[PDB]
Amino acid sequence: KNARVIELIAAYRNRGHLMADIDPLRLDNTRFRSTLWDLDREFKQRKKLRDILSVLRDAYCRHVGVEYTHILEPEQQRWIQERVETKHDKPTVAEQKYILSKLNAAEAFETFLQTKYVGQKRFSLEGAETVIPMMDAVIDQCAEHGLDEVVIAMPHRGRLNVLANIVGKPYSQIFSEFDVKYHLGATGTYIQMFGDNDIEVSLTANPSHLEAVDPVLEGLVRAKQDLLDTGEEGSDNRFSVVPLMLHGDAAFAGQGVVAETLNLALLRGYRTGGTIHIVVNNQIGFTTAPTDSRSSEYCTDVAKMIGAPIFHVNGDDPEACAWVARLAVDFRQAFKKDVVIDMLCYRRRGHNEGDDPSMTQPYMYDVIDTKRGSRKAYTEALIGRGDISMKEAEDALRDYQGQLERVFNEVRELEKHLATAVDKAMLQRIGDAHLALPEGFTVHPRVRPVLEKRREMAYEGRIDWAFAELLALGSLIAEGKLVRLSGQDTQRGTFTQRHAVIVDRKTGEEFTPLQLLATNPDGTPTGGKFLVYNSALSEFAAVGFEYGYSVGNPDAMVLWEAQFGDFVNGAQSIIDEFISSGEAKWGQLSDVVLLLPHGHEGQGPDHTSGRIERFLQLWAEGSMTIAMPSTPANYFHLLRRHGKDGIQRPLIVFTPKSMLRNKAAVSDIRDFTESKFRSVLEEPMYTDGEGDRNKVTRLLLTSGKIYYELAARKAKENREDVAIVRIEQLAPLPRRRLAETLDRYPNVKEKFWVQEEPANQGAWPSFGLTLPEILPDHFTGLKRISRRAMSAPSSGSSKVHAVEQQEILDTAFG
Amino acid sequence: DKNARVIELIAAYRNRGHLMADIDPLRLDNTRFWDLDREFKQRKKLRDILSVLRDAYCRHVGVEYTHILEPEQQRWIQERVETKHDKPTVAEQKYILSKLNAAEAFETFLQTKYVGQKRFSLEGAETVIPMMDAVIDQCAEHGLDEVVIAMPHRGRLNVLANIVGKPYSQIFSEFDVKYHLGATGTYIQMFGDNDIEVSLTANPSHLEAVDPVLEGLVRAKQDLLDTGEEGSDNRFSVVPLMLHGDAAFAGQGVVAETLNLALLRGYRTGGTIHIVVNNQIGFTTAPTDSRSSEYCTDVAKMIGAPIFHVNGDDPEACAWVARLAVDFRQAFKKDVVIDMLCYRRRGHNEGDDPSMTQPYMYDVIDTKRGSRKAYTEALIGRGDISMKEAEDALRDYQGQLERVFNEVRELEKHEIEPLATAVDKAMLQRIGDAHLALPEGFTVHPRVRPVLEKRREMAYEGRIDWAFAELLALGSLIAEGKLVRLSGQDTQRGTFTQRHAVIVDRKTGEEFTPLQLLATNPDGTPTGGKFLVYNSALSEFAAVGFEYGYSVGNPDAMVLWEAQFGDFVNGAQSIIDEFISSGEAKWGQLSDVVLLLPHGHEGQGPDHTSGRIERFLQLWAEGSMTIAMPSTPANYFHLLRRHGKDGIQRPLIVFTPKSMLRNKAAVSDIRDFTESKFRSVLEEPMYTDGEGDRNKVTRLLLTSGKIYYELAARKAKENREDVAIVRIEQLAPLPRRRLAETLDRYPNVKEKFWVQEEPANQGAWPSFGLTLPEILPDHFTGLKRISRRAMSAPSSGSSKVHAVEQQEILDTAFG
Ligand SMILES: Cc1ncc(C[n+]2csc(CCOP(=O)(O)OP(=O)(O)O)c2C)c(N)n1
Ligand SMILES: Cc1ncc(C[n+]2csc(CCOP(=O)(O)OP(=O)(O)O)c2C)c(N)n1
Ligand SMILES: CCOP(=O)(O)C(=O)CCC(=O)O
Ligand SMILES: CCOP(=O)(O)C(=O)CCC(=O)O
Ligand SMILES: [Ca+2]
Ligand SMILES: [Ca+2]
Ligand SMILES: [Mg+2]
Ligand SMILES: [Mg+2]
Repeated sequence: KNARVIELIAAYRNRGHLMADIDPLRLDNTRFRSTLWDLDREFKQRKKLRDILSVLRDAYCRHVGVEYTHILEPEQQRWIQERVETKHDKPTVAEQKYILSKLNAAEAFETFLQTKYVGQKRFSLEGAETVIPMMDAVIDQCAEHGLDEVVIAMPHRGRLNVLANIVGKPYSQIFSEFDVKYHLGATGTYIQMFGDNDIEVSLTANPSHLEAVDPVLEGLVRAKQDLLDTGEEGSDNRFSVVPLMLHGDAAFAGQGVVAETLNLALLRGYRTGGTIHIVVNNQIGFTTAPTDSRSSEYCTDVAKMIGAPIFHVNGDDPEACAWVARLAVDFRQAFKKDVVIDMLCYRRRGHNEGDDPSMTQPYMYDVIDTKRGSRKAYTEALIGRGDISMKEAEDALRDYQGQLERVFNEVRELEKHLATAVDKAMLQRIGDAHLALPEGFTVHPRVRPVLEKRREMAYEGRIDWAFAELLALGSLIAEGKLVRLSGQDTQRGTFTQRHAVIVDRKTGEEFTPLQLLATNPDGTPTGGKFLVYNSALSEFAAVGFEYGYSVGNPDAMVLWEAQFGDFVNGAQSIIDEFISSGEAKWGQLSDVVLLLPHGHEGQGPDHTSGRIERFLQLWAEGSMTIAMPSTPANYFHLLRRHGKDGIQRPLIVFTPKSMLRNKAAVSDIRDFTESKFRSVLEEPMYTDGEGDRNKVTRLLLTSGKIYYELAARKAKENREDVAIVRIEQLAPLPRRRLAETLDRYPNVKEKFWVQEEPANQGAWPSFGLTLPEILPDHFTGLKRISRRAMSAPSSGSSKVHAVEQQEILDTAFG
Repeated sequence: DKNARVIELIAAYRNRGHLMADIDPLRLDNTRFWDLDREFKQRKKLRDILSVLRDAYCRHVGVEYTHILEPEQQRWIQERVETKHDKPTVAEQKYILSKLNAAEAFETFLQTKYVGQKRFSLEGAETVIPMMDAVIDQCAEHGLDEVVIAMPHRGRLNVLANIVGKPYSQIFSEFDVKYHLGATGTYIQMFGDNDIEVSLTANPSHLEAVDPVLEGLVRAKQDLLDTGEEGSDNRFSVVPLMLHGDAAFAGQGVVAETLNLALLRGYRTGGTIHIVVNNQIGFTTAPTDSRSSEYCTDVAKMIGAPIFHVNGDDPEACAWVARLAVDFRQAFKKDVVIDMLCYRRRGHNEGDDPSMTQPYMYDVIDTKRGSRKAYTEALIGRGDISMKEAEDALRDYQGQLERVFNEVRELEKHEIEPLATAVDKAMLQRIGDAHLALPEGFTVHPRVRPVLEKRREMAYEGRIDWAFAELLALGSLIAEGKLVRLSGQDTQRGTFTQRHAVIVDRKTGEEFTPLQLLATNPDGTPTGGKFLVYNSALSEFAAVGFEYGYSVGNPDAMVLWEAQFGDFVNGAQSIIDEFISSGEAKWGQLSDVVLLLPHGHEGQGPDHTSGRIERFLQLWAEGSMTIAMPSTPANYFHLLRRHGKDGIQRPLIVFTPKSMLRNKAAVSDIRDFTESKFRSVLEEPMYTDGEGDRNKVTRLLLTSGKIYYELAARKAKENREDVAIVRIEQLAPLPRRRLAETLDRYPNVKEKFWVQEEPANQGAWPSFGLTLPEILPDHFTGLKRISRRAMSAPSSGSSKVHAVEQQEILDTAFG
């Protein structure tokens, strides 16, 4: 008998959520449909079976379905158990009237939006208004914990309602010259109704691509947390900036970026101390039923991936919705982990203007047609329970009518009316930092020569690409800049070239040489910091996060590195929807850097190209900077210009692979100490040597590592009749610098654009069309030397690659 | 009190026993790890109850199943794991050893013979070979038809040799491309009398991107064998066997998207067997930087799949778990995940000393001896084999090592390498009548009834709109015996409420598919055709991957995927770049998949305007894809029929309309379907059928899409006989000959303009502006552009700015 009780308690805790009254439509009729003497007997604390069962039914089988026994941490399971398995105190009349007022403001907003304007049906929150008192309870509970800010990400459903009743934006600002408003960012201040605290509330900008903003929100919050010295990279572990992420039920289950973003939740380089997720689960996705949208019982089942607690709540019970919201914030504060709230509701109207939803879902919409909304239901529930009188119920209808009148009246009144060069001592300091090892630290025998070579390069020259990058980042940290660098195996570097973090051979303790530059020689801090991480095996969420991080902190130097540029197409939605276009669409600025290893080396179509042609196609004046530097010093100056120009614009860099170790691809100390970024580069024989520009009859225009191969052939045959000019900055085209350079070669009879990439790829599709237009006196008659047009970035054979590479060089000097 | 503690102890082992199981062959985490003779209620002693629990849940197998919501599935697993298992026979143990011998010999050979083969090494993970063998042998025991494998490149040539059964002469012929190619073979049971087909699908370097492609390929083969969801039997006799790495399984979103398809009526394959080669590393990255969960397989809890964590140094437990996984898949038609914990013996690649970034792990790996030597030693200790049998096993390894060196040596010396689309009027009338041939007692929605009546009207009288022309093309192909699979977001009804391929009973919710009536001939016999139309999940990457895979699985099928708006297809960029546009040239893998991308400047913003024509034209190379933007319903009909009947496997990219679906000028006559063909270049009807004079034309406007109707309306309003509008219907391959012949009919043309709605850096202009003056210098030298200004987004966010820009384009064209 005692064993049956223990099995019954476990059954309610594990599967009680399957029997809970969570659906306000009660569509599934089989949900509930599919000894007595022992009830008065006491069982081991000592309690009667009737009391054990009543607590279990109220906690797990009422309007809240709790999923938590999947959580591997026993202390988290106990925390939930203790707060859910108790006789809860009824809310005060003032708290109930406050919830009803939020519902009044929410429904008053929806009734206005549909009546006043045309084409607003797709943004309707009708049937889901209970999300407003729920979000209000989340933010109020965050203010109760004394937190600094709540940052919201959401799709467009009920967005202007969120702006008005959550962010607190006035109607004059919302409906000012009223489309793009459903995708813009916003900021406001939330003031507690019954408390004495206030909290900042912001909304991030987003495209129509559902869930794509999810990792952008995480990076944005993480950037704000690092600035406030809270969380993982802060003195306190309060994570005082809270991500509040809203979702639709079909999008939460079908979009892969959801799983990728959940996967970042506890990572040292990406954690935000837990996200509060709210799914507006209207049990439909346009015309699609949940059975065609997901292969699981709940739309939130993906969140079990990180052992997050899940709360399924009845959208027609705003008291349960507000209580679950406050419990979610308390769980997040206690364990610094994600909490998911599944709000079961409905979509009152069609998906859009041309939709009669009974065409595709007749059963659901015959049931929806009998529904009266949460505001009217909750008013009737408070009357029946005896919580409010008829006068209080009438004053609530008067509150609703007044909120409806105020928005119509306020909208009516609105309708009536810099050097990048550093000193030699700076290079030497960064060099010395690589040998300034902590006491008792054991360097790996293969890492030690890299550290010694860096000190050698800093004092004697012949600086390679990898060190030049760290010289740029190190000098920025010394000047007080925050530098965040991440990507797949980025601490060591894919080509074993970076060693930004070195690992103790005996203890595994990490040492970051560039972090020593965050302290001045006098011992005071510079204000700078180096945050370098190995990313998860993700492109979409990682690129999204880094973009979001640069929005959250515009003063930060943010760099994301692809393993190979070929894998950045996994993040195409972030590149297309945020990086390349965010400024023009929403006035949202980003200084994010994308490092894309690129080059034809015979390693196949997925280890050759970062697709230069695609980034050049996306580019428009002032949207991005696109570069492919050929020297370590020019890359150093490119990174320093980017971090110090005071302009928030993304930078796309096509970085080297074998050229990292090319002995000809090295720079002198003077290139770092007495120079600047050069958008156009000439051969050193004309600028520093004894070369004669007047002997040149053939001009080769190129970019990247193929320069060294072209220069080697020129030197081998003593070809004084041929000159090689490098275009370092691909976008914006350096028109003036290119014109001035070409004017120094007056006897040129033919010009050729030389590239490794196929004819339909690289810089030729854009340069071949733009150069004869922007500079007709210089590029009329410009011809192409490249690989043949291909459906892939390269051949799969290293043998075919070698033949094609030699064919390019022979054509250029033929 | 004592009896209650036993019940709580049983639950604890079932729920959390996997956290205490000896699953790591490296044992890196050191913190991981009188009532006995008393009988408890069947009646058994506590020592016997605890021994069953420890052996089942805390030995070399970690079982996760109490998260499964189905009680019958929890019960099935419980009953098979909580029993005194019969020890395998000496012959079965020897067979597992022979597979370890063959796998290890292969790996020693690859690293001694060739250069640059370190990154593909299966050393420390060789137990995946007897595990995969057990999966396929168990599938053959169930009398199944085929196992289709998808995997990354680690151990791929080893899989080809010891799983697929390819010979060394075929594997090492002209020996990196082989690490991505597809393969086919036959598996013959060692102890059984059954055989089963085994295939390997082609894939790019993009980890996990092949996952929905495999599901698609399997589903197409299942449909062909009349097995599964669209079959007569519930066997789902084609089994997907999907291999993964631990870092990629946790980090790539396409994994969750593909798991989300597992039980969907349009996408289910009756369960996938997943094998994660969990070497507890991702290049230089430790699992703590790769995932926010206890296990790399925790994403699979999303669909309530059972998960088995198994010690890679115990090949008996690995083989047993593999067979149990196949039995679970056969019983419940749902995914099973096997997490094989192992290690990576060598560096990730040639330039890696793995002790630089993971010194603790590789000091422990340096003391490891491999699963082959370990299992041989384990069989001696247990007394299962003798020293003579152990020496015979070592001789078997040597024999296998010699054979691969000899066969490749023998190879090196021998080898020297180091149609009309028009239908009859009766076909049109039949498709029209099918829309009104409703089942008995069916109640049509009052707003759907006029659409069905209008389709019968169009079929007999003409003025056929875009939406009906599409169904006329698909319907006629089904009548000719072709399988037609159409899917995408809200594709049954259509995003713009225009398709109604499936209609729903107003009173019962019963679905009716009018085009399915064309799968039966007028005499009552089947045509061999079928219409498979589905609403997809809210995915682009997995759904596009699936449809590409489906066309590979069945080359005779007509496969169409429809984007809600073309603007969202960039969510599937990896599939477009790595499979659709390039699969043929890279691997010789052909696909006839169709992508339908709603496109057009209508003032609905930058995410409801463009399918990015410029990106598809940039990806295109001769013979890779067909790219079209039809302007008329009849030309779209002929485009789809040419595509399905040309006998060529090549992807088709179609930029489809939105408001042009209801443009009353964008309709076609019956004769356009019955006495015509696809026209890559279209002239104005006034010159081909009317009284228009081509000799009066001095200005030629070249265009594509719906803007034609706006240009034609302005020409008619101002009676501009001096201006002609020529449409390029087929954007790629450029119809050079038809374009040249068309332009030659206008001898008094002094200026030519390419007119487009898209910004200057978008649409067809970036490629056409560079290609047309090169391929046709006598016709397009001096060709000028009329378009929107170059933009960082596909359009402005304002419908007001859109309207001003649209009018500006028309005024420039006639200015
Ligand atoms: C990535 C992406 N694919 C497709 C669309 C088109 N789309 C807009 S609304 C919708 C359905 C959304 O369903 P759900 O997530 O349940 O949200 P609801 O509209 O029901 O609030 C779709 C597919 C989109 N905006 N983003
Ligand atoms: C989508 C993608 N991003 C990046 C890479 C580069 N890459 C190749 S191997 C590797 C690590 C794979 O780790 P895991 O999944 O554990 O497999 P393992 O190599 O350990 O077998 C990475 C990131 C890739 N091939 N695909
Ligand atoms: C018609 C189906 O798509 P829509 O609802 O337009 C859609 O993409 C909603 C999301 C948005 O536009 O912000
Ligand atoms: C250096 C890390 O990347 P690689 O291992 O080259 C890689 O992409 C492995 C997957 C493949 O190439 O098939
Ligand atoms: Ca900048
Ligand atoms: Ca074809
Ligand atoms: Mg929904
Ligand atoms: Mg691995």
